[PDB]
Amino acid sequence: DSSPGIWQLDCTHLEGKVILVAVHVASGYIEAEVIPAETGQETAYFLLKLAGRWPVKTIHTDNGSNFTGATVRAACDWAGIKQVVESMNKELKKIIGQVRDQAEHLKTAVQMAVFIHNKKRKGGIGGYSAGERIVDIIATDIQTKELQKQITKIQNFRVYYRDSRNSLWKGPAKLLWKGEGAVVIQDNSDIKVVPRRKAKIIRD
Amino acid sequence: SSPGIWQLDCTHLEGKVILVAVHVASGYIEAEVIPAETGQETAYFLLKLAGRWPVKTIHTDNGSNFTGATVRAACDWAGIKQEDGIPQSQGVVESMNKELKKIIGQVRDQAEHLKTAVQMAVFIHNKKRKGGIGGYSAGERIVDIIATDIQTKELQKQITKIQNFRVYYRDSRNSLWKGPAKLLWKGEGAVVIQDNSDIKVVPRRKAKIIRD
Ligand SMILES: C[C@@H](CCC(=O)NCCC[N+](C)(C)CCCS(=O)(=O)[O-])[C@H]1CC[C@@H]2[C@H]3[C@H](O)C[C@@H]4C[C@H](O)CC[C@]4(C)[C@@H]3C[C@H](O)[C@@]21C
Repeated sequence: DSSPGIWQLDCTHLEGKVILVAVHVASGYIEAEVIPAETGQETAYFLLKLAGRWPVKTIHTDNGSNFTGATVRAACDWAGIKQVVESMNKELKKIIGQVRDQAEHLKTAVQMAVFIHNKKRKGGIGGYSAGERIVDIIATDIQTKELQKQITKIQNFRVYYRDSRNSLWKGPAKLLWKGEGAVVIQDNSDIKVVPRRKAKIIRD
Repeated sequence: SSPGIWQLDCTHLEGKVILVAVHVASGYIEAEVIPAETGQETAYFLLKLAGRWPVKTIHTDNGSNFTGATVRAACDWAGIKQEDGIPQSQGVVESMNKELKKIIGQVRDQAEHLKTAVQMAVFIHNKKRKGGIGGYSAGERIVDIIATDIQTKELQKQITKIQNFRVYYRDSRNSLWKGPAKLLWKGEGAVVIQDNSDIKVVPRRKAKIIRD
């Protein structure tokens, strides 16, 4: 659905062979390989590795049998992988050939071409390289989730509160912050600040 | 550079061998079932490791495999370095080999091959956290470690460079020489220095920057 870890897997052909291609959208970072059988199993293995290395929460597919098949679905279920790559594919070849005369198999040409596109910076004015943007982007996503869990954990404590010794206790609202003699709670759509005395907390 | 150190080791399980790359700093493993234990697969597995991640230094376990010639012939293509051999750093990668094994054995009856179980272990170890709400995982620690660097080095390099220049000053309206402060900025009319917990802006006539 919608999760930062979005990738676009696709099959490209060359050398009477097929290269499974993975591309991290937000990043621009790639990671390809030459898969023997373009079956729904070779693609799936390709995910098991990737998913164990980078955080892959969701992927896209170009209908291909080796994609929509339930052969993949198995892994995607195991790893929790809910289920412009075009522009990159060409770029992949743009480099695979130039190096062709420096390696053995095509596979090596394929990887060397990757290594060249990832480290490949964006000029020189503060521009990073896909290998860097991906790491940055994910590093911040980890930090964002961190604060999220941090907030939901604190929400776990519920509060009842009131006003005068003549008012009524309301709630259970969710605790937001606690300090300086007061409690800050979110009653629903309101962020309220109540005196510690006019409040009662309980672990849910 | 701890953010570029990788230890590579080959282990054998119920049949053949497998390559196991470990990012020392985070614990981030990355094993692959290589057919033979030759420096032909090694140089390759290392070629892919370096394209996806930033590899600077390698720490092999001196087995013919990683000592090959067409192995070190690849590192130069990239930018890998290598260092001397050997209870604190040792098991960092071996206490991983059996850690990978202990895991492979729990998903073996679930995988239809060895690789599938090995990866499943790579995946499991890397996503495995260190608690409930707090402790990080190896897959995370590695992005954090690699990311803080990308956005810290070419800015920490400057500070260090300029602070390697010591300075002596005497605060205006007084003639006792304080120093050595560390230099932060040099202008034609004044200097900015960090003494200890102070950042002082000193005129040029009251400072003496030291050559090296
Ligand atoms: C996610 C939280 C962090 C809250 C936190 O962690 N607070 C202490 C909880 C301690 N405990 C749960 C352990 C108590 C359990 C007691 S029990 O008896 O229930 O066991 C953040 C994000 C939104 C909040 C800030 C507001 O937007 C802005 C506001 C401006 C002020 O000028 C000072 C900061 C203040 C009050 C905010 C406080 C705090 O930064 C909040 C709730």
